[PDB]
Amino acid sequence: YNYGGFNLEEPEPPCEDPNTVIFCKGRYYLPVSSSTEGDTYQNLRRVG
Amino acid sequence: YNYGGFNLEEPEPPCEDPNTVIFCKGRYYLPVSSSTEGDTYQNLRRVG
Amino acid sequence: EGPDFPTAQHFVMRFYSETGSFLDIQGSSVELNCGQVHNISVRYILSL
Amino acid sequence: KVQYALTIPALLKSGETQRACVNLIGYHQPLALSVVLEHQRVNISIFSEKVQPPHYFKCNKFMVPTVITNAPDFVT
Amino acid sequence: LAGKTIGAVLTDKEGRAEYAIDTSSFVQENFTVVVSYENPHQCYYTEW
Amino acid sequence: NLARMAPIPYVLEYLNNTNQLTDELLQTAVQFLNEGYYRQLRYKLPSGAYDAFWSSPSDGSSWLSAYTFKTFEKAKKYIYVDGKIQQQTLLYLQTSQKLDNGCFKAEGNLFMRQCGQERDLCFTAYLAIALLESNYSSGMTLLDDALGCLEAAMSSASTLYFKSYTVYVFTLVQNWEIRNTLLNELKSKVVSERGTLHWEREDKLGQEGIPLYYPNYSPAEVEITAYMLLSIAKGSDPTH
Repeated sequence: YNYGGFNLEEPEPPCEDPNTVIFCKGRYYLPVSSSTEGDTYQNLRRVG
Repeated sequence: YNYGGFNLEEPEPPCEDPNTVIFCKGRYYLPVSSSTEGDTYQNLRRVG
Repeated sequence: EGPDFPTAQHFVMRFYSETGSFLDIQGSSVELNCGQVHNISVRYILSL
Repeated sequence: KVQYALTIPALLKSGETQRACVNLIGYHQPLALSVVLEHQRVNISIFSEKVQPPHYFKCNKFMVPTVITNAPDFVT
Repeated sequence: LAGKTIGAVLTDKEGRAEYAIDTSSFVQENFTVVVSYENPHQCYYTEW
Repeated sequence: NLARMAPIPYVLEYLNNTNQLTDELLQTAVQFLNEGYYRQLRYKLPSGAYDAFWSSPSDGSSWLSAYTFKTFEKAKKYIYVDGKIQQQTLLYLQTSQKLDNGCFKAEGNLFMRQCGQERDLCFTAYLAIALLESNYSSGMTLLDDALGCLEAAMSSASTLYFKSYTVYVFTLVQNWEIRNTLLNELKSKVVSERGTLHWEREDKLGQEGIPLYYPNYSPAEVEITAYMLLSIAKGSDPTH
């Protein structure tokens, strides 16, 4: 999207706190992720 | 339950690992628990 | 100073989808001629 | 619930006919739509159609007015 | 509960206030609640 | 630094049109605006945003952002600046306009807020007036939705000095019937002083308290006087 050096991308939405705890079924649950993962955003932004 | 030098308590079951990662519906989650809580097991063992 | 037999490792990354429903193409190593309708194949899964 | 899909290149090419497409779905009743491009002076009317029950995905033509310079603008 | 005032309850003419605090949607772990009497009128004077 | 440097191009145009001026002052002005140019640009977000702090995920300060916008725009007529950066700045700021009925929403959290009492309509008009003086024509839908939100706010409510801003807003586009429609009240709020006439801000709220911190009496009445000056500086056709 940086075309002629023109950004054109939306800003990245706000983050989530890493400490709030969740329960659904078993023990208590804390979010975690990879830094680099694949989605529709990453499958696009290649075509653009 | 510890009466007259007699324990009568059965041993605790096996523990869980601190790194198994499970996803259910949204984010990606790790175990956590509090020692200081209450179960029916501690509900009993107070009466006898 | 290599291994004592032909060997090769591949490192790959995972995709993401919140509910789980998957799209892939059967990649083809072939050029497709003009004006000839072609029926390249796509596989999918879908979650409850 | 109504939902839609806007399909447009981010890099417009000057002076030639281009495509833009949309994928409305979810609605039931008739609706209206309006697709506009923001030229630095004028608006454009790529899609301004009435909508009749669901399952509308339509792709269409338009012409780019020439500009002497590369310029980011808006589509609505 | 934590820092937010929710009670604002009038007594039963003899100082026996009772309050029904919601417990749904709580996954909290410590939960030290506290109760207060705020009134800028009584003959009361900070001592210790 | 940006605040202190902003008035110099204006005193420069004052020096010119007043026709008392000298080349050494001109070139000193050029070099001062040169370090102004170079010095703050380096604190530009890749988004094109600008912020007093120095952390990229931190954002906002749209007021100072548009301030940069207009300041560099004014400097342009006396020295070259990139316009690509200007357009990316537009790109950053238009993110704040994603309101259909709400037109624009303001956000104020900095080391010194403005005389406004935090009503997004006011700073919306501020953004609009900064916009209008640009190097572009009416084909900026920012103009469109700005004027729409205006005409929505006009006949309904609002305070005096917002309306005052809207005065010059309509003067520059020369939508000269609402301009009189509101200039009547504008003029009516005059105050008579010694051989003089001017406007003094209404002081409904008393001395500063726990929430009241900035005594914006004199600067606000000054800005209102000046904006009235400009608006009446151009009647639609006539000036007698």
